[PDB]
Amino acid sequence: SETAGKPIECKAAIAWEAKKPLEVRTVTVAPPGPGEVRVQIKATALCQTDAYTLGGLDPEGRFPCILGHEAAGVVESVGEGVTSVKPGDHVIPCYQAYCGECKFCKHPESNLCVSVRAFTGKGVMKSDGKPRFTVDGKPIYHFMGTSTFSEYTVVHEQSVAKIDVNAPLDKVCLLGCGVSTGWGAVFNTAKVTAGSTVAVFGLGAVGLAVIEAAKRAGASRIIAVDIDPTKFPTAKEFGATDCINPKDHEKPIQQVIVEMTEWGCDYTFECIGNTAVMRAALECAHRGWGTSVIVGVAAAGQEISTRPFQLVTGRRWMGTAFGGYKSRVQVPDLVTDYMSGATLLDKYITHNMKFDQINEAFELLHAGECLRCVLTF
Amino acid sequence: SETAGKPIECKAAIAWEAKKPLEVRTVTVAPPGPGEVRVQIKATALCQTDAYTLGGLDPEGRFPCILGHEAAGVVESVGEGVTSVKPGDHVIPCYQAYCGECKFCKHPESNLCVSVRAFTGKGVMKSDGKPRFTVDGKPIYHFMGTSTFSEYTVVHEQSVAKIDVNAPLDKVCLLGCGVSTGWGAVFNTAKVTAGSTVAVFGLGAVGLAVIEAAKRAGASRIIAVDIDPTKFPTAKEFGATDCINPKDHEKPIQQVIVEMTEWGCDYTFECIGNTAVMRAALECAHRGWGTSVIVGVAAAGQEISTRPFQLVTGRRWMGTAFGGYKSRVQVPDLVTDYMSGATLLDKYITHNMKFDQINEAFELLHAGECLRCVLTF
Ligand SMILES: NC(=O)c1ccc[n+]([C@@H]2O[C@H](COP(=O)([O-])OP(=O)(O)OC[C@H]3O[C@@H](n4cnc5c(N)ncnc54)[C@H](O)[C@@H]3O)[C@@H](O)[C@H]2O)c1
Ligand SMILES: NC(=O)c1ccc[n+]([C@@H]2O[C@H](COP(=O)([O-])OP(=O)(O)OC[C@H]3O[C@@H](n4cnc5c(N)ncnc54)[C@H](O)[C@@H]3O)[C@@H](O)[C@H]2O)c1
Ligand SMILES: [Zn+2]
Ligand SMILES: [Zn+2]
Ligand SMILES: [Zn+2]
Ligand SMILES: [Zn+2]
Repeated sequence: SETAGKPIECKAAIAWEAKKPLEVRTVTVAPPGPGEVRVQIKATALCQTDAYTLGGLDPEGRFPCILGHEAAGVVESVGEGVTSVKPGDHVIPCYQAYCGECKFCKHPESNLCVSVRAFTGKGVMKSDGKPRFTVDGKPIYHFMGTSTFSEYTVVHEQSVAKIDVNAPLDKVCLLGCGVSTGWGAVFNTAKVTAGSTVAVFGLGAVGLAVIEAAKRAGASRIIAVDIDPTKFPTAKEFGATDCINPKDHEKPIQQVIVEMTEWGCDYTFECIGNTAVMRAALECAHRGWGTSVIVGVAAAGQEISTRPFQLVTGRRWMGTAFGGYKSRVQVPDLVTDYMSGATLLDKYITHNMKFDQINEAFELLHAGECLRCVLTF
Repeated sequence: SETAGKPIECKAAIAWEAKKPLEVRTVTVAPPGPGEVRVQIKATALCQTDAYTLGGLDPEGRFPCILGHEAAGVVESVGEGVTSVKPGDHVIPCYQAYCGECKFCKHPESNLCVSVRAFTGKGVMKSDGKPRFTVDGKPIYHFMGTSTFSEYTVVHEQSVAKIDVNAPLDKVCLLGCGVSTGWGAVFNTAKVTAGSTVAVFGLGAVGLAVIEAAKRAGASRIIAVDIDPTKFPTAKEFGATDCINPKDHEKPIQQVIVEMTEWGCDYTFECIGNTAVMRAALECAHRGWGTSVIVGVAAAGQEISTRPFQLVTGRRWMGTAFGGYKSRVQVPDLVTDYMSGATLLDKYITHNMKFDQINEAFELLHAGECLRCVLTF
């Protein structure tokens, strides 16, 4: 390699402080250390988690940072000990890591690895506690263990899923978070049953992923709910048999859904991050056995509430992180399902744009006119 | 039978108004209308559910009425159409019905029959909207579908479980409420796996049934929590391995449990009815997969709260009504298990008194002098 062992200069989008546009300038990326992988991103998408940390909402937010966490790339070099991947391999960097040995990687019903989360959340690396980006000798900090807003990034060995070398990296960059989450929420968390009734709250990428997996699961009725009727026709494509605007009704949205279905829906998914809607989705879960899965991320410190009656009479409140998928073992599986023509992964992307335009991708987001925009360099 | 079709003059305990003593006088019990069943009560027990309504704290309350809902007895006569039982059958009248045909009886995960609840909730019979007790002509209303504080009572067919002729009626009366709830919380709602860790909050009858079942499910560790440490000996007898008093500790009780285990207990049970503890029980359920079952009924107007993060990071909130036991189907199955010699059911009875002393039995309940007090005629 020209590059291996050497630092690397490349074009990144740096966030200097919150609530403020991104600076597409140049960055130096250190060589990878023990148990690390330097990845060359080739495509990367925008997620609402990214705009949320840009808004000063994250308590653990650490500026300056390189945002970005939905991406695919190519291994460029690895540090010492790294036997899982080798330069040339095609990868998806995963904010949710996989160790194989900790308590949660072993339990069949979780994926909340504790391998490296102590450090990715502070923005640094495990080998020496310091980050790996630099701008004029001053450190830039990592976000969510990935930082896919640079041409090259360095990530923990536990965070790289190796994928089929023949998958289009400008499509499966979506499998690195948002779309996987909505899929797993149905398949792993809720385990949606054939013939069930589903109600999804919020028809963004995640929301539509839920609706997709719900059809693939045999849902006999999928109710979609958004305060944006211009999301309905795409939602009916992905499989929604019903579309509801809460503003079109007086009764609270929960009582509305309980009315169309008599008792509620077998499964309800909240893909917004609003605690009022969360409580609402629980309360239109079906009496006696309904499940509500909280998918979205709320403002830190904000609370959800309901009446204990809603659970003493049969509903179940749960959540999901990255759809419950065990990243490294199972993200290669999602690529495989993609490569068998089984998903609608292609329909999720609405805009391909170049990385110099990152800041206008954020304004196309903040207005909800796209679902997902893949950026290439 | 000398009493089929006639009214019966029997001894009973009438709640004339809230917050006064009951009156042990004679009452007139109509014969069973269609689909109804008249039952000679041979033993009956007290619950604090009876006290809370007698105390004037029920919004659903209706006076005068005849409380009592944990009993066992013998069919005296049956109304028109009734084939499931016959005179001489031994029965447990359950406050939770089983009709076999509503959409909750045909579902594996519920026991919340809707066939008669609209009429029992108002102390009447479904067949004509009216009660079946009278004094001097004026009507006395039912309680919970059962009204077991009377030598004879009239109940809905859907409410009558047919049990072994060899069970001692002065022990299985417990199976119509509190013990079943606690057991069913473990076996049906949580399904505690062998080897796992449990915390129980509240060491009354329900909480002890939770411990008992948790030991029998094979739980490696059972943590009992209560602010009255004088319940720790008996809790230990039922299979506990630790005892916590939240007042001994200078941090939130959910921190104590989460520190005694590394990440919380795999299952937690709230057996009090106190929404703050409800949240504590949820927040000390194991990260990633923990399950919290609300078993206690909160004061009306209270609300459970947590941060949505708690659910996203893998905890599941749920609850249970009568242990999710499909009453008429499975209460016979619990009576059979009892007689196999597999349960500690006899150990929940702390006193045996005469029906004339129902009021001293109610003063014992108010002080904790009493797990379950059983009355006979
Ligand atoms: N749990 C996880 O592992 C995980 C992973 C990825 C994303 N997320 C969270 O999922 C949420 C959604 O992800 P996205 O990328 O789909 O967001 P997105 O913003 O594309 O979708 C937002 C949708 O919410 C709708 N909405 C807003 N308020 C509403 C209301 N009151 N009633 C009905 N609809 C309403 C908007 O109209 C819009 O369509 C985000 O909060 C993100 O943080 C969670
Ligand atoms: N879900 C159902 O179908 C069903 C059926 C029957 C009863 N229940 C509910 O179960 C609950 C209890 O049943 P019981 O027979 O155990 O009642 P009980 O009153 O004997 O038990 C009360 C216990 O709670 C403990 N307690 C009170 N505040 C506490 C705190 N802050 N922290 C820790 N411990 C505390 C007391 O010390 C006492 O031991 C009731 O609220 C009742 O509504 C539910
Ligand atoms: Zn995301
Ligand atoms: Zn791990
Ligand atoms: Zn009771
Ligand atoms: Zn029914």
